[PDB]
Amino acid sequence: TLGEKWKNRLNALGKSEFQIYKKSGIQEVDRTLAKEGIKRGETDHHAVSRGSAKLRWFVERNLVTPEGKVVDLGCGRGGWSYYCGGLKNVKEVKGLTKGGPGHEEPIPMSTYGWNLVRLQSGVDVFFTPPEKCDTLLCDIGESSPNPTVEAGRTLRVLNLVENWLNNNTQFCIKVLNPYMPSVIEKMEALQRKYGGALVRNPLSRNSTHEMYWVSNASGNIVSSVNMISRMLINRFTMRHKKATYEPDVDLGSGTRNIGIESETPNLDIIGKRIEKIKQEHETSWHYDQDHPYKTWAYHGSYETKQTGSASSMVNGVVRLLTKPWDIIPMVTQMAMTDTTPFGQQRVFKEKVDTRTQEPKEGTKKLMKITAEWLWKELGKKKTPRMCTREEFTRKVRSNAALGAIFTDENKWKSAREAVEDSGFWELVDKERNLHLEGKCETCVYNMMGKREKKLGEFGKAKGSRAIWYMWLGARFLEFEALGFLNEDHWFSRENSLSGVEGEGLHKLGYILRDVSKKEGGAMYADDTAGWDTRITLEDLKNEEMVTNHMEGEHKKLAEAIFKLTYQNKVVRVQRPTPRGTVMDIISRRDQRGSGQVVTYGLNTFTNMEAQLIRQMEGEGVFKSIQHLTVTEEIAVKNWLVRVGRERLSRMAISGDDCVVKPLDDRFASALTALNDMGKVRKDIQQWEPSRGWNDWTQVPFCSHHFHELIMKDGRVLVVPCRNQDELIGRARISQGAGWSLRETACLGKSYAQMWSLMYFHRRDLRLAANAICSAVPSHWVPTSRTTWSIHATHEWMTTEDMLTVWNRVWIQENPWMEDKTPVESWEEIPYLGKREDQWCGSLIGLTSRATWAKNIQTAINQVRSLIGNEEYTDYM
Amino acid sequence: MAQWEMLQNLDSPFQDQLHQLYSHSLLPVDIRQYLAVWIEDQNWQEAALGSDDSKATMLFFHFLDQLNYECGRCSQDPESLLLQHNLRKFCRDIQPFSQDPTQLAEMIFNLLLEEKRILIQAQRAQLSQQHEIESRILDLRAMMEKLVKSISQLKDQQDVFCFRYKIQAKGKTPSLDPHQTKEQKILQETLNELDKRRKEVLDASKALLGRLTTLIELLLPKLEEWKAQQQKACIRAPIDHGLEQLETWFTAGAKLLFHLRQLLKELKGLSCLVSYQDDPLTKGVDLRNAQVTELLQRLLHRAFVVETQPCMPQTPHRPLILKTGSKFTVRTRLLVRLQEGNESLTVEVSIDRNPPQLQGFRKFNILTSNQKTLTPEKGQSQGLIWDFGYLTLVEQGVTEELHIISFTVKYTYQGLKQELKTDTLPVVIISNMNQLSIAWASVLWFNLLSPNLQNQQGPALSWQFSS
Ligand SMILES: [Zn+2]
Ligand SMILES: [Zn+2]
Repeated sequence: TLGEKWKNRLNALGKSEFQIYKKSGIQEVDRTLAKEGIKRGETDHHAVSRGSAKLRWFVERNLVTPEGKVVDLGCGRGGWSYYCGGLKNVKEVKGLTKGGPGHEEPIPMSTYGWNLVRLQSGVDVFFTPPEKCDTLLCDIGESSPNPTVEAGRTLRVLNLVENWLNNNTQFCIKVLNPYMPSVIEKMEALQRKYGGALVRNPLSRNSTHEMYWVSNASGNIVSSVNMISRMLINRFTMRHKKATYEPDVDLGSGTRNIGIESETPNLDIIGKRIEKIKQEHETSWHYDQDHPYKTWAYHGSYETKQTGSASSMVNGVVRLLTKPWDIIPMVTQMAMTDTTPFGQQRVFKEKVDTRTQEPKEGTKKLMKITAEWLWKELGKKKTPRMCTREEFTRKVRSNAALGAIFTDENKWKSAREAVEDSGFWELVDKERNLHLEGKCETCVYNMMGKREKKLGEFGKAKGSRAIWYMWLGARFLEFEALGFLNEDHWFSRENSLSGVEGEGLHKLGYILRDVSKKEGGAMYADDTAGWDTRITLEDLKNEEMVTNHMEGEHKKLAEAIFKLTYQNKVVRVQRPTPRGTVMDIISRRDQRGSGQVVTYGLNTFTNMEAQLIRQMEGEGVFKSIQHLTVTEEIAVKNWLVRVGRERLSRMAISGDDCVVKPLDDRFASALTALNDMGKVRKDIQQWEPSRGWNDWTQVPFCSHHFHELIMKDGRVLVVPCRNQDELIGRARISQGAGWSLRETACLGKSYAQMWSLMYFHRRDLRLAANAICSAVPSHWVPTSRTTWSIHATHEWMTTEDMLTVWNRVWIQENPWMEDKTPVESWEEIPYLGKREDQWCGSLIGLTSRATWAKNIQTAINQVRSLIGNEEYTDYM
Repeated sequence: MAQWEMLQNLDSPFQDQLHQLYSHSLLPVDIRQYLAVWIEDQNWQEAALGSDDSKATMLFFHFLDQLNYECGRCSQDPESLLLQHNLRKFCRDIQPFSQDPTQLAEMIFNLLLEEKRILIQAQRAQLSQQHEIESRILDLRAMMEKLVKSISQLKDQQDVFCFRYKIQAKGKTPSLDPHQTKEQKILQETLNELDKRRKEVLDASKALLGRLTTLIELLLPKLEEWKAQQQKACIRAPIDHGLEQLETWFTAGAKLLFHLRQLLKELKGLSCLVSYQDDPLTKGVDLRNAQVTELLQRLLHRAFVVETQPCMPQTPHRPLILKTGSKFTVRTRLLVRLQEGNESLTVEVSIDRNPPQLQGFRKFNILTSNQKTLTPEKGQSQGLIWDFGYLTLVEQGVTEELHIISFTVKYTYQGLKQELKTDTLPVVIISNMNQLSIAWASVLWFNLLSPNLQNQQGPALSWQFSS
C-alpha cells in the first residue's frame, strides 16, 4: 500500500535530511520556561509532559468526554492523569506504570485537584485483572523499522484492551500502525461492535504515522488511512514553514473535594473549644468549600505562616570521618524527610485518613471477658495512687523522658522557665476545676508530618509517623491522672509475665533464649501495618475499665480524662492554598492519640489481650465467632483459670512487637479473630498461613537479631546486631538542636559511645568510634537524647573511661554469668567472626577493602588534625 | 573599596542586569546588603575550588552564626517586622545545602565575580578576541576538572556495587526472605543510580566536544590572518608576526583533546566489566571517540606552518630569492608544543612535488641533506624548531613560473600518527646576480595581486624606494 511506499521512502534517507523533515507544518508548544520551572522545584502552574496539549485538543473539540471514574494505562510521567484530575465530572483517577531503567517514572505535583489522583509504579498491565471503570485511556506503543513487529505490538495492545470495554464506557486508545491489512481486519470487528473512528492529532510529529481511536465519531477506516497517507507523501514538497508555537497550559493550584462525608460530631462536648479557638483568631475566620477531608469533620480555618523544609542538619563532625560512605545510596537517601505543608498533606491523605469496620458479637464478648480477667490479674500486688506536683517539677528539671510538647512560645520560652512562674499553676488549677465538673476548654492537639523518602521508609523502622503535640498543662493533668502505670512498673516482667519494660537492650537476647527452652512448635513474629490507626472504640472502652479499682477524686479525674479527651479529639493541621498557608481544625472519635508513655502501656495491654485470644482460638476452645453460646462461655472461663498464667510466659511483648511460641503448629492457621478485630498483618495475603522459624538467632525483635559469642577463656555472651548501613546513616543526622559547634560535637561524642558499649563486637564500628572521641576536645559532658527512646537505659552517658563501664555492665551485673573474673584490656574482647561481619554489612574482605583501607592510617591520622583549631586529646 | 551601593548609584541599565541576576538567585537581595561587609571579607574562592571539606564546613557554621545573631539585635527594635521573618526564611533554604557545603561556596563565589564584570564594563563605557579565548580555555579547564571528579565518583560506586553483587553471589541463598526482597530492591536502586551517572557523564562529554569544536573553528581564522600578515610583511615591510599567543593556544587545545580522548578510553575500559542491556555507552563511547579523532586530525592538518621562508643569509634585502650553489636558511615551527618523551620527531623536505605540464621547467635537486632530526629536549628548551641554514639547490623566460618547497612530517603521540604536509611561498631561481634587478619587479608582479598562493603559473612607493 501507499503507507509501505512512504515508509520505504522515509527509511531511504540521511540523518541530516531527516532532521529537517520533522518540523514542516506541525504545531509546537514553547517549553522554554517549563523545564527550568520544574528544575528549581516548582510544583504548580506547570505541565509535566507534552501530552497535556495533545489530550486537550481532543477534549475541547468534545470528541471524548471523561466522566465518573477514569483509569489510565501506562501513564509514564503522568500528564494525562494530571490534566484529567482538574476537570469537572471526574471523581477518581488511577494510573498504572511499569517503572525501572529505560522507563519513565511518575513524579509528584500539586496542581488543581491533586488529591483525586493516585499513581502506581512497577506494575505490569498485561497480567492485571480487570476492574470496573467508566473511562479508559491507553497511550502505549513503541516504533520500530520493521513493520511486522509493529503490527504484532498493535495486535497485542488491541487484544489487551478489548477485555476492558463495555457498552457504555468512553475510550481513547492510540493505534500505531493502521495502514497494513492484518490490523485493518481486526479493527473492522472492533468498530462494528463498539463504534467510533480514527482521527489524527495535528500536534504530533511528522516522523510517525500514529492515529487515535475515539468514542464519539463515525466514518470509514480505509478511506481515512488512504487520505492520511496521501497527505504524508505530498507533505515533503513545499518550503520549511516555521512551526506555529502554542502556549503551554497552566493548571493552577489548590485541592478539590469529592462531596461525601461519613462522620458526625458531638457538639455538646467540643463546642466550647471550637468557640474559644474561633474567638482567638476572629480576623481571618472563614469557611472553605474545598476541604479534602472525608472521614474527619470540618469546622473552619484561618491564616498562619509556613514552618518546615526538606532535609535537616547533617552532623558536620560525624562526617569527614565516614568518608567512604558517601557513595552508598542507603545512607544518603535516608538523610532526612520532608515536613513542608505539601508533605504533611500527602502523609495525611495516604495513611491517617482511613476507616475500620466493627467486629461481631462473639468477638465483643471474648474481648470483654479477657480484658476483665487481665485487669484483675495485673493489679494483684499493686494499688493505684495519684502523683504530686513535686514529682513533675523534678522530672521536668532533670530533662527526663518528657513527651513531645510545645512550651507556649508566646508567654514563656522553655519548660524549665515556665515551671517556676505562678501564673502557669493558676491556669492549671483553673483547668482542673473545669475538669472536675465534666467540661474541657483548652485541650487540643497539634499535628506534624514526617516520613517521606523512597528508600528511607524501609530503614527508619517507622514511616508514616504523624506525631501529636500537646500543651504543657494538659500533659501535667494526664500525668497526674495516670502516672502510676509507669512510676510503679506495672508492666515489668516480674509483675506481668509477658512485658519487658525496664529491660535494657543488652538483655533481651537472654530472654529470647529462655523462651526457646519450652516445648511446642516454632516461633511466630508477625506484625501489623499501621497499628496506631487500627484502634476501634471497643478497645478504648475495654481499656477504660481500670477505673473500677479507683475511688474518689482519683476516680473522677481518671474518668473525666478518659471520656472528654481520649475519645473526643480536636486537631490543628496545615494546608497549602492559592492565597498562602492556612490552618484547619478537625475532629474524630476513635484512633489513638495521647502521651508517649501512656500510649506504650495501653498498646502493650491491647497486644497481650489480642495474642491471648488468638492462642485461645488456635487450641479449638471455641469454634464460631458469629455468635457465642453457653457451654462455651464457661469453657472459656475455665481455660483462663486453669492454665492462664503459664500461657502468658510463652510470649514477649515490648510495644506492638510480639514473639509467640505456641503449643502446636495449629496457631499459624487461625486467622479469623485476628482479621475480625482489624489487626491486619503486613505484606501477606489475607488468608495466607503465617511463617515460622526453627532457630532463635534469626527471629527479629525491636528491629534486631541476636548473635552469640564465645570469649577466649570460654564464657559465652549474647549480643545485639543490626545492618551497619542503618546505624552509620542515622549517626549522620542532627535532630536540629545545634546552630553551634559545641552542641553537635557533644552529640557526636554522646552516641559515639553507644558503639563502644553495645556494638563493640564488629570490626568496622569499633575503629570509627575511637577517632571521633579522639577528635572532640574532651572535658565536655555528652548530654543529648541519642536514640532508642523506649529502652530506658541511657547509661553510656557517664564520664569515666569505657573499660570500667564495660566490666561493670557485662560481668558483675549479669545474672546469667556464673564466674566474675574481670578483664583488663581492650584486646581480650573478641570479634564477630570473619564472614558474618561482611554478611551484616561490613566493607572488608575484598576490593571494597582496597577502597576502605585508605580510611585507616592514611586518612584517620590526618583528618584528626583536619578538625582544625578545635583542640583534642589522643585515645587510640 | 566595596560593592552594592556603588552599583545602585551608577545607572539604570546596569541596575537591570543587577536586577535580573540577584532576583532569581536564591540569595535574597536584602541579606546581601546587611551582611555586605562580612560577605566580601570571606575567601569564597578557596572554599569553592580546593581540597579540604573542612573549610567549607567552617564557613557554613560561621554563616549560620552571623545569620542567627543579627536577627536578634534587629528583632529588639520593633517596626522591623518584615526583615526579621526574611532572616528566618533564609534559614530554611540554607538547610538543604548542609548535605554538601561546597555548593554554598560556588554559588557565592560566582555571584561575586559577575558583578565585577558589570562594574568594569560600566566604568569603561563611562570613560577582545584574545580575552575571549582566555575565558573560553579557563571555562574548559574548570569543567574538565568537574568531569574528572564525576568519572572518579562513578568508578567508585560501580566498584562497590560489583563487590556487593559478588558477596551476594557467593552467599548462595535461595530463600523467600524479606531481607532478600530488601536487598534486591536496593540493588534496583543502585542500578538506577548507575544509569543516571552514566547519562550525566555522556551529556557533559558532549558539551565539552561542542565547546572545543567552537574554540577550534574560532582559532583557525587567526592563523589564516597571521599567514596573510606574514605574506604582507615579508615583502620589505616592518610588521610584527609573533607566534607566542598562537603556539600557546594550539598547545592548550592539543592537551585538552588528548586528555578528553584518554578519559574516554578509561571510561570504556571500566564499562566493560558490568556491561549489560540498555547501555547507551556502547555506542556513545565510539561516536565520541570518532568525533574527537576527526577534530584532532583537522586541527593537526592546519597546525603545520613555516615561520621563515628560504632566504639569502648574506643579502637579507631580497627575500624569497634563490641562487644556484649557495646556502639558504629556512625555519619551520609547530604551533603545538607536544611530543612523546622517548621518540625523536622526523621532518623531510622536497622541492617541486607537482611539476607543470608546459615545456620542461627548471627542476632543481637538493644536494644537501633533506632530513633533520630534533632531540626531544629541544621541544622543552625552545620548542619544535626546525632550522636548515645550509640547504643548497642544483640544476639537473627565467621568471614565468615559480617553484614551491614542501615540508612533510609524521607526527606521533599517544599512539596516533598522522601524515602532515605543508608548502612555502613560491620562489624564483636565478643563475646570476645581474638578472635580480628585473627579477625583483617580476616577483612583485606575482606577489601584489595573487589570490592563489599555490598557483605556479603611488601605492608601490612604500616598497620600491622605501629602503
Ligand atoms: Zn481541659
Ligand atoms: Zn548480624
